[PDB]
Amino acid sequence: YEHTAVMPNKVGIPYKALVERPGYAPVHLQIQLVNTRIIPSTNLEYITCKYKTKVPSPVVKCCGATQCTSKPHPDYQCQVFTGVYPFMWGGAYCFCDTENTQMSEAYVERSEECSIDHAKAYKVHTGTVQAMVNITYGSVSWRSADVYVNGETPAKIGDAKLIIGPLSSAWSPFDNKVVVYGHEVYNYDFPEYGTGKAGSFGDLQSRTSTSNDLYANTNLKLQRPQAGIVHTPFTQAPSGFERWKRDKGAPLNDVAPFGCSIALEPLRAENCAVGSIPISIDIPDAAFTRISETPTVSDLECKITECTYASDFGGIATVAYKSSKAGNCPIHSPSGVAVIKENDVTLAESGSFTFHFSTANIHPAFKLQVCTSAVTCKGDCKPPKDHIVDYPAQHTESFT
Amino acid sequence: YEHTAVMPNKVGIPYKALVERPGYAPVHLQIQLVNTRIIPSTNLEYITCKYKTKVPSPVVKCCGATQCTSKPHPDYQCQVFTGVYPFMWGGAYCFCDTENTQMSEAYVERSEECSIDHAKAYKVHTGTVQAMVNITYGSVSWRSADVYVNGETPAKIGDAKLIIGPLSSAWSPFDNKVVVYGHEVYNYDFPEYGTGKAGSFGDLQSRTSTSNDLYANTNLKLQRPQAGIVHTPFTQAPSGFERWKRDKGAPLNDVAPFGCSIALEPLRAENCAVGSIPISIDIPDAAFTRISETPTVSDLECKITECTYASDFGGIATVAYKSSKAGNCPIHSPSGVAVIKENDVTLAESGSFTFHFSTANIHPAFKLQVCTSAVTCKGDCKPPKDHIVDYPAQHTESFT
Amino acid sequence: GEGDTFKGKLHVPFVPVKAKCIATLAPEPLVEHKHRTLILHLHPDHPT
Repeated sequence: YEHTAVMPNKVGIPYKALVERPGYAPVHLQIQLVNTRIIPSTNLEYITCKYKTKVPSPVVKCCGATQCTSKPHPDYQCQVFTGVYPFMWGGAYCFCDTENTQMSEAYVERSEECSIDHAKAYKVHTGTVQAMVNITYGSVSWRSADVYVNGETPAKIGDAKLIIGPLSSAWSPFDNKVVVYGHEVYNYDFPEYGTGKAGSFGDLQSRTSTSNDLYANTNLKLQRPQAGIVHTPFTQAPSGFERWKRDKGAPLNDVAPFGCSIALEPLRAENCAVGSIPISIDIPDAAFTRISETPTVSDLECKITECTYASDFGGIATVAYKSSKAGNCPIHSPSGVAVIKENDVTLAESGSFTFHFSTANIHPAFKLQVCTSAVTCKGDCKPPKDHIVDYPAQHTESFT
Repeated sequence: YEHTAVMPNKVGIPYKALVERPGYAPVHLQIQLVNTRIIPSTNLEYITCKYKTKVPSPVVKCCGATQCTSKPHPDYQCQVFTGVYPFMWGGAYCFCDTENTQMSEAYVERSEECSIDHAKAYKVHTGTVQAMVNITYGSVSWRSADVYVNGETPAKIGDAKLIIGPLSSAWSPFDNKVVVYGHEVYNYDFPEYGTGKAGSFGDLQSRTSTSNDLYANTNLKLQRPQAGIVHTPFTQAPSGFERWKRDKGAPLNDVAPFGCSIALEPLRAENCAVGSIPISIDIPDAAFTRISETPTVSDLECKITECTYASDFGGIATVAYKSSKAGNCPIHSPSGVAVIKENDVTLAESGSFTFHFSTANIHPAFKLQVCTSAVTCKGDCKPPKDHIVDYPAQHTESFT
Repeated sequence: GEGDTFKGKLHVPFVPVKAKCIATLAPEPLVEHKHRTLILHLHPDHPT
């Protein structure tokens, strides 16, 4: 019952092995993993978005200068201009021609839209892998359940219990530093907190959306007001977040090898096919049947009809059966040379019965486990006509 | 100008460094590390505590058996016993003598004490260390700055600009597995989620205190009531959290080397004195003063009064200054043989002033730099007699 | 009762909390220093 066997780490292809429990009839098994979530641990460094240069109302003293003070606002830029003469719809605003001074100020805050669209930086730890696994055995169920990959945690639905992993490969597609923007993840190297140079990425950085403190190095410098007009013109570098929003590289969900995808989620890289998975399962003894009840099968022989050297189930082979009984009979191929489309077959005395299969080899030489009996299906195959079709399922490519 | 320098990672020591920018008078800088919090990245695994075996009221049928239902409760154990004959304060109450059956059931529930008394498991990543630098340079004499350790985040504190790190040693007292129990942190190896064996640590594991679902492998077992008395005698392993509560090893707070310190916090490791820090600092240009304005102090002479070979400021020495003008001038010994207690000394016209110092060398042959004037205070030192003070105020021992 | 389990969640009157208890304090040790060695005299009243 303690069936321990290693399996490929591939999502679309089941691994229908056959457990040979002594003293009992063999029980067909079938394990397919529909999800291969990585779920790496994350840690937010800072949030980035385009700034807003919020200019306060300027203060104009009609006769006399006024020194400005350094307010604690982030990137609070203040200057005092002199020799002004502001007109403002009701004629000239002050009689003095030289003592009138304007002390404009400006300070940067994160823009209103920063609550919705905002680049997010992260640091990645090792994380914990996870899977959704789909099981059937004997004839008893199509049970499926959510499970961990660490080699200590069991999972149960129905009576069967299993433990899988850990993965043979520690490959994490995410780089050391990653950037998240809405639904696309970029493994961009954000520099550090509080060091973003103006114009480039991270021009404005906040430790969190609610953080009242922030860093904004945007080269904001005030300018003299033009033609005695009451306004606060400021010389400002273009929004750093707007840049790299028009010329961002390819997102990691489009360059990650092994065909992996990400989501607005704990940020797993699902279906990342690499390495192998050491799965182990403890089938419940109730599902077993004593060997003295199942049909034995005798004097059988195998004969293929039309084998196609192809990725899908193109091979068809017929078998002739001298059974002891009527009933079901598990069928499995212990060798990798072929995979069997049909899980199990129904028997009656002296009949002949047909199954579908696929293989990678020009001359398929594989044995058949017809419920505790063997037979060799020798033959030849032919290459298919339609080259590119759907992802392969034969998974046995080797010297030939 | 950009005084790049590596300084040892210690708490109680001034980093008296001179800035010899040509064209202006050299200035001294003092750097001290008040805090050395590490704050490694963490991830909660699960929570353990003593459990409560909540036994519901059993159901007794006076005549006729009752099949039980597999409840979804954690570790729910159900059994039905035959041949029961309960007496309950009014004699017996079932007139049958054999078909009387009691259905008893039990399950494990988190105790109320889990709210305030509960161990915590974590996995540790590298994280990033912070520090509280105290700057005393030129005439500012006071600056409290909290900085990071990455060699990229600047510290534009007041007018001075500072860059610190990255730390030379990645040493972390925390290992991969850490257990937090209220106030003390243990580097115990909790197995994994959902794999706790009964009686050992983590007999029941809960993802969070508010997590409804849990996992409780407690080897719970029911037993038949005896002599016909209505109760649910259940036998189980003693609470695995009570065990190891009296058998926990020495806390990490008292086995961590380098004199680390831990607290109820993001799990920082305060004051782990180890390694050196590549500090690079850009001082403001305003604080510099022209070399041609400071007095010339040539034709000086140095001679010690007494020196002791001690951890304390055991050295007293006098210098025969021969100045031109009168004013303050900072003093420093570039050699690491001795450290000077004084930061700056007022000079009269060819005056003579004392300084205090400490050294680990019996014969200190160290240069003394005094506003661009070198002098060697060759001399001898004397052995101390007491073996009880705090750790040294000099601690730069070398060959002697 | 075979009928049904009624409602009636009953609050637990004395819940456990984290208060401050008065803990003992061991008698002061006698420090006896030597060369590179710390001889510590002890005489507790209870096992510490």
